[PDB]
Amino acid sequence: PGLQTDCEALLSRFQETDSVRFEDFTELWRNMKFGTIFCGRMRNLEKNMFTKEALALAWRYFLPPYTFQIRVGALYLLYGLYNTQLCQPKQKIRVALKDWDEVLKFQQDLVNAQHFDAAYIFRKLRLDRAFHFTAMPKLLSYKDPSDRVMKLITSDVLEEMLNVHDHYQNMKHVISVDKSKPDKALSLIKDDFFDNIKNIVLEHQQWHKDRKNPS
Amino acid sequence: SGIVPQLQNIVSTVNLGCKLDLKTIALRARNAEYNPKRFAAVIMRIREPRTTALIFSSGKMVCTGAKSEEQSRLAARKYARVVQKLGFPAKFLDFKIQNMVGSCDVKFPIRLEGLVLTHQQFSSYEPELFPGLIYRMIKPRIVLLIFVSGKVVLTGAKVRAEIYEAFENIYPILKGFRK
Amino acid sequence: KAVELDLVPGRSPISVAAAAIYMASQASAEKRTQKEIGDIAGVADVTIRQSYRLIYPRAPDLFPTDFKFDTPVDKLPQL
Amino acid sequence: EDPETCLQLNMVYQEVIQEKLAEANLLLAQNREQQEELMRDLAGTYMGHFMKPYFKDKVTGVGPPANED
Amino acid sequence: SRLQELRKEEETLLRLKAALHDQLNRLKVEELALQSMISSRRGDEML
Repeated sequence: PGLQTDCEALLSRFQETDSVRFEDFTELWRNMKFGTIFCGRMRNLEKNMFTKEALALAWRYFLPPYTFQIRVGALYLLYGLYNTQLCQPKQKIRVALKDWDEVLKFQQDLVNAQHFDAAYIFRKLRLDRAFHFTAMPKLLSYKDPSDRVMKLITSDVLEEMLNVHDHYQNMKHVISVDKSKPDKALSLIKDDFFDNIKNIVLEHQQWHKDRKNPS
Repeated sequence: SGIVPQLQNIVSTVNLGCKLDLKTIALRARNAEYNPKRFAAVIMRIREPRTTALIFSSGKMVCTGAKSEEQSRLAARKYARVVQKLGFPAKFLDFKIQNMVGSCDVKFPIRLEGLVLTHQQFSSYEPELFPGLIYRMIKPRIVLLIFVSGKVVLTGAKVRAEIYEAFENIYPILKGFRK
Repeated sequence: KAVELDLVPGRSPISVAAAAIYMASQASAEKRTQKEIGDIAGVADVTIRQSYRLIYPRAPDLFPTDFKFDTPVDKLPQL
Repeated sequence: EDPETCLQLNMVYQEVIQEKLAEANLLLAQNREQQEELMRDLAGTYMGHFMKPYFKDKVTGVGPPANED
Repeated sequence: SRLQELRKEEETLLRLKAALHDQLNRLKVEELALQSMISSRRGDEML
C-alpha cells in the first residue's frame, strides 16, 4: 500500500549520494524517520503481513540486475527493516537457492572491494539467522537496468582496441621493405573501426537519453 | 528442382453399365450412406485403399480419396465387385481418371505481392477471400495454390506427369520470391 | 512498417490495418476497443487480437519517431 | 625479420578474439534462453480442472470409473 | 519493458558478433596468405 514508494525513495536517496558508508544510510533513516514505518496501530496480522511484504520487497531489490549502489542500499534496507520490527517472531528473509549462489560471490566481492560496511552488515544478518532458506522464492500455489552494451564495450575495451590498432599500424609500417608503400591487399583494415564503435555506442546512449527525455 | 510432389487425392470414374436402385444398394451394402433429400447418390467408404465411392442410379461411379492411380483402380474394382455381389450386372467400363491433387512444400516463405505483380495475367490473389495465391498454369492446365508458408497445392491434373511438369515449371518462379 | 518488416505474413490487409489502428488508438488519448474497431473494419475482435499480438512485440519500432505517446509504448494494453 | 613472429602474434590475437566470441555467444545463448522462457510464459490449468474428478479424460470430460471402496 | 531491453541487447550483441565475425574471416584470409608467403619464402633456401 505505497511501501514500495518509500523503499524506492530511500534506495534513490542513497544511490544519489554514491556512498557505501552505512553512516549515510543511518542518516537517511533518521531523516526519513523509518523508525515509524512499522509504528502504528496494527493488531498482529496486518503487522507481520506487512513486515513479510516489506522484507520481500527489500530482498527483490537486493538482487541483480540492480546497480551495486542500489544493491548495497537494499542490503542496508533489509538490515534496518529486519532489525526494526514489533512482532516477537522477527520475520525472516526469504532466500532462494538460486539467489544464494550469487549472493555468495556478491558478499565475496564486497569483502574484496574493501566495502567492509556492507560485508559486516551481511555477516551480521547471517549471524542473527534472519534467513529462511526456501526452495522457490516467497511461496507457490495454483527498474535500474544493467546495460549489456557497457559489458560489451567499455572504456578499457576501446582503450585496448586503440592500443593494438596503433601497434599494428606502427608494426605494418616496419614489417614491409619500406614504410610508405602498403600493398593494396594489405590496406583493408579500418582505421575508423574504433571511431565506428564509439559512434554506435554514443548513438545508442543518446537514443536512451531522448527516450527518458520527454517532449 | 529437387522436390517431388506428394499426391493427396485422386478422383476417378468408372461405368458399371447397368442401372441400379439406390435403396437396394444402400440397405444391403456395408458402409453405404444414402440420403436422397440431400444428394442423389450412394456414398460407400472402404478402409484399405481408404476411399470414398459415390455410386449413381445411372451406373456411373466415382472413386475419390485414393492416393495412387493403381490404388484408385483397385478401389474401383472393389466397389464394382461389391455392387456385383448385391445382385446387379456390374461391369468395368472406361475407368478414367478425372483429377489428381498433388501437394508439396518448397521450405521457404514466399512474398505473394511480388508474384501477383509479376504474373498479374495468371495469379488471382485476394487475401480476403482465400489467403493463398492461385496461379493458373496454362501450358499444363493445372491450378496451383501457393501460400505464404511455401505450401504448393497443385490440382486439376489428369496424370502424374502433368503435376510433375507443372511443379517443375513453377519452381524457379517461386525461388525468385523467397522471402 | 509491419508489412515491410513481415511481422504479419499471410494476414489480410484489413486485419493488419485494424490491429494497427488498435495499436495507434491505444497509444493516444482517443482509445478504441477491439469491438469498436472491428465493427467499422468488419473484422472480428479475435482477428484483431491475433494480428495485434504479432505486431505488439516490435511496437516501438513500428510507431512513428515523432509520435506523442499518451500511453507509453511499454504500457501498451496486455493481450 | 621473419613472418613466424607474424604467425604467432596472429595466433594469440585470434585466441583472444575467439575467447571474446565465446563470452559473447554464451551471452547470446542466455538471452535466447530468456526469450524462450518468456515465450513459454506467453504459452503457459486452474486448480479447477483438478476437483473431484481429478483424473479427467482428454477425449471426453468424464473421470475414472467408481472405486470398489 | 524488460522484453524490449533484452531484445535491444540481443541486437547489440548480434551486431558486435557480425563485426567480429567479419574480423575473423578477414583474419583467417590473412592467415592463409601468411602460410602461402612463408611456404614460398622458405622454398628459396631449400635449393
